[PDB]
Amino acid sequence: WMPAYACQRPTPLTHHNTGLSEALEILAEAAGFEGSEGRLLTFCRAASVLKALPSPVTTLSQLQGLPHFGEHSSRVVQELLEHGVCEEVERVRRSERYQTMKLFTQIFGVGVKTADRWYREGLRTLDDLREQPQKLTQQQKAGLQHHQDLSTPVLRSDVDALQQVVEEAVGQALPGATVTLTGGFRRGKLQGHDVDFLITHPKEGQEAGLLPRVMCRLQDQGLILYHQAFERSFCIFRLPQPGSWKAVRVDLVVAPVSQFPFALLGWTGSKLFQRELRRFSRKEKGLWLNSHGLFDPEQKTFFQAASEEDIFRHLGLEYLPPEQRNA
DNA sequence: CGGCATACG
DNA sequence: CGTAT
DNA sequence: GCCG
Ligand SMILES: [Mg+2]
Ligand SMILES: [Mg+2]
Ligand code: NA
Repeated sequence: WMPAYACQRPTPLTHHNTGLSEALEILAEAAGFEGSEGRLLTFCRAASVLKALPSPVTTLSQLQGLPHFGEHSSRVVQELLEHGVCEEVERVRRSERYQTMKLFTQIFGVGVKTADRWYREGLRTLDDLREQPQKLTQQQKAGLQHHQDLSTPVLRSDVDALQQVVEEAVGQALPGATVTLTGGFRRGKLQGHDVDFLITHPKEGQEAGLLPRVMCRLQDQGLILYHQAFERSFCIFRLPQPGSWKAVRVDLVVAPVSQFPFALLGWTGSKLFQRELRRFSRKEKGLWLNSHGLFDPEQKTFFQAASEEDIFRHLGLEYLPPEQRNA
């Protein structure tokens, strides 16, 4: 009943196995901190299966036949069901490695490889990194300076304000250009760690060179605390607050209208959903999918899409609205 | 055992 | 290397 | 870690 790919089943934002999925995603995260991408994927997939179930898992037998549940993930669920706690998961939670790798990788500009190297050098805290800025990039200096604000969840109320100011700058950079909210908020999330916008123009070609014009105007308005021709911009915005302001991460992306459906789909996520979707496309349909298009390698042609619905149809998948892509 | 998504800055 | 879903 |  439960299909093997996450793109084949609706996954709502809230579900009936929150505790179980959160435990497996701890192990997925820890696997990533050790470079085990395969293990991370299995744990992520197993967690997502539980998100797609219609009711709580209460007995171990209810895992039989579910894809991506083998000896390891089943044993985690078993201990949680019997004792409300999984020893392996708790061991990871309190490990010095896990805590520090999580703290470091959540810095903007710091990846697993950088965090791992710093950990091997004996570094453990944010103040450790501040004491030696000689080893920090300009991006990492920005992420570290703003780390506190960036750890504060972005609210849906904040998003509307940002979209307004982005549209204002986009409108002056290219009259007629549109701004579309993507990312987790388009999937219905009420909070997020950043805001994701997709920019296009209904006249193919007019979007060329647009993002530098948008960025220059945003900076001149004093709204850019940090930014790097280009089509993706990873910014830190100055977001007004009552009597003050806070730093917020904002991603801006431009696509020509011909590619807009593919870019909307990819940037709406979830991350797991897109990986599963591209995996499904290649392995089950022999088609190559990315945020630019869908390629048939046999005929050497690109599928034209006018909508996300078109893309699901060309992949033989039932359509899923953004709110059901929370894999 | 091979594979595990796929881009851009 | 970082970033993004 | 799990699937095919
Ligand atoms: Mg986001
Ligand atoms: Mg983002
Ligand atoms: Na990071």
